[PDB]
Amino acid sequence: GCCSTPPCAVLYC
Repeated sequence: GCCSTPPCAVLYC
């Protein structure tokens, strides 16, 4: 998931 990963969670997940 792109939510549980900091680099992508900066976007908005």
